[PDB]
Amino acid sequence: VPWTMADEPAERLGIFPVSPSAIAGTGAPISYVISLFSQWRGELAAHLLFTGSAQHYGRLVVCYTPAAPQPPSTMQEAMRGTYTVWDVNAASTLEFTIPFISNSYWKTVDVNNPDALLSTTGYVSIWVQNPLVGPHTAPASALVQAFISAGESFNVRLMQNPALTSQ
Amino acid sequence: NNVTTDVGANGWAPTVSTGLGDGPVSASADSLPGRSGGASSEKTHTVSGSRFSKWWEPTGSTAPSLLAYPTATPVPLPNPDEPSQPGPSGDRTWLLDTVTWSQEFTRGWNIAGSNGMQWTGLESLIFPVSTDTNWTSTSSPTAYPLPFSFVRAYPDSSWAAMYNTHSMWNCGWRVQVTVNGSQFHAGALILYMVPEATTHAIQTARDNAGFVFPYVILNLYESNTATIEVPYISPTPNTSSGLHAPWTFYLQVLSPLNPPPSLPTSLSCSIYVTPVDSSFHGLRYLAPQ
Amino acid sequence: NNVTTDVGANGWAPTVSTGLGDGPVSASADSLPGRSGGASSEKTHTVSGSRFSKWWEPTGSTAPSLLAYPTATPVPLPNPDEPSQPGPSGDRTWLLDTVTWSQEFTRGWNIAGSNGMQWTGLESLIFPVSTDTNWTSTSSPTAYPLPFSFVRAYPDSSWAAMYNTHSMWNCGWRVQVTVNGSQFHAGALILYMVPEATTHAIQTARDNAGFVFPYVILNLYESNTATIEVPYISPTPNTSSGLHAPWTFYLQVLSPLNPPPSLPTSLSCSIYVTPVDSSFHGLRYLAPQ
Repeated sequence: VPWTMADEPAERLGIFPVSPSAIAGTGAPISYVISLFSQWRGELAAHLLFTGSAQHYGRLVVCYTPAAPQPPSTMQEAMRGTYTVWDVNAASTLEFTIPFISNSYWKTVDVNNPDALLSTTGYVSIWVQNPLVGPHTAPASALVQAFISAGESFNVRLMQNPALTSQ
Repeated sequence: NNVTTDVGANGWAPTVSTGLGDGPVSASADSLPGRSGGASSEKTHTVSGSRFSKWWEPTGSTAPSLLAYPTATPVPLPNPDEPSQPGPSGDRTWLLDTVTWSQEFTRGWNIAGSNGMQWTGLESLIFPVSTDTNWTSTSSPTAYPLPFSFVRAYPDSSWAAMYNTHSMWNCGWRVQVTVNGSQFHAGALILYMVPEATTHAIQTARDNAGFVFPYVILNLYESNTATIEVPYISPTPNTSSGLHAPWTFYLQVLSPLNPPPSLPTSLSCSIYVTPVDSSFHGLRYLAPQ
Repeated sequence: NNVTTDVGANGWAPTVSTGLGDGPVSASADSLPGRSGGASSEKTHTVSGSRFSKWWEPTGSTAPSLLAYPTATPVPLPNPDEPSQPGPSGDRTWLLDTVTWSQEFTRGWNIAGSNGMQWTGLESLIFPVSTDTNWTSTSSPTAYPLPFSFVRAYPDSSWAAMYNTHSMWNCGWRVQVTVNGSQFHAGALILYMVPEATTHAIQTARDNAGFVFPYVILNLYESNTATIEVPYISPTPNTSSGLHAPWTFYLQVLSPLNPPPSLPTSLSCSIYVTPVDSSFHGLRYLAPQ
């Protein structure tokens, strides 16, 4: 996810649903383990690594909203869920926990029906809280590398044909 | 005996599941830690009591007025968040609707008013359920789907406030109806609570076997009111908001109203609704029904 | 000595109030039974421990981040009803407003955005406060009256839900503001919490003696954020909904923004609001602000 000094407040930088349409096709190692099986549960650990300069300052709010018919459209609407305002100039990486605020005990890994009640837990999105600032002759942009891996309570069961026939 | 089949019995360790012989496989109870919910009335939710190494690390009605089923035992919840409770502002007896009961209505005639919905199971429900075409029909309404009818009747209540703000809910329901007739009036109404109302279920509730469902009769011979309460039900420990109606109320006629001559040919009825022990999980933005 | 006057001292039984001599009369503390409220943070409201016969019967900021005043002791309430609490859905940190801070602003310039209100004490407030003419003015807004600005910003929150349904409320307030500037930026903002904001009180908050009020300074030399919290205040133990603003937030400029050359001439600010320990009494119909 890129982030420039021209980006104003309440600007969306990224958003993805927590459903087998996204979490199973990120390219991360966890996405391969999820696609092997039919059901999953537990927390997901997100790590946003700030690969900018040591002179840059600003804030990016990371929001997790549970399941709903429509995703959040604005920043303040997304901030009504579980969020964390992350100041980039502290430690390099942000440790954002995606809680398993789920309807049932297990979520199905079906790519054909990702928006089902028993499939998706919600959306996770990145918005610009405070604009990126820094001294003159500093880089006008800063990349943020978003990692995803399994939490300490993450589980999977019921094996399925891998590869998938998707689309 | 022990019938000639094999229900389980089960096995383990290599008894009923070895490389020499097999019986039918059975699933075991999942022992989970978490917050105690699911079963209404007995909520009292509290904390409970990775386990693998990594490669990189070193008779009946209208007798009394009791719950149609007894309250069940709580279960550990999958979600870790603490619930939001409306309390006395939410869990209270609300005036759901006021409807008329005329003598023209025959056996098995479902009665519902302005806040009610026409639901015989055959109506094509346009999503979301808050669409006006669902509630306004060419014929008279018949059912009171919970919580859909309750939230529509009072959209500004604290219960509906959390209902439109949380993805899942959990509560019981109590319905009461008051019908005042003089000692010269005769007739009987049945207060049905139908679980997962569908085409076949609603039509069998009109018929003779409908008394398998939770019921109380409002007989004008002795009663002026009848109360019925049901605990929470669902395939999941918490019901999805705006997308699932576990209970539906049906006020149908057993014995047609038989009023005395020279008096009005109809009596007024007042339907009440009471959510019992409400909890809401998963707070996020406002998404109404 | 004991000055030459007489503060009390008091009297009783026939000492300082007899038919031979008098001193100034004094009022005693009223010892009342009831539910313990008034003082936020320390709510813990519980039961407490006719008495006449009838004729017919036989250094300072921006150092740390602590409460501007210490929390006071609870008092017995006059009303007997049990309060309704929004809990974590209500008591939480909300994004109140996002506003710009340009270098053109001078000493004592009150900054407020779309959710803010123009309130210098001279504006003619048309009742009720929810009237659009109060919030939309020819000039820029200046204040954030609590809870008026908070309820307007989020009219669908559980806090505002009970606020429009109960006649009286009781909670503290915590305001935080984040302003990110590079190490090359300079300037200072003051986060004021003004009690009972009126014409003279708001203008003295702009001046040199304003630091008598609760304050924290957001100096760009060291800080990117500054937090300030205040407990509940009022002439009554519970504040009337829609008709009284105990606290008002003011983000004014001490030292004008002094940005480095060839950079933007303004920085963005994000104002947060947090109701602390909320209770609502006297449930009735919906009456918004």
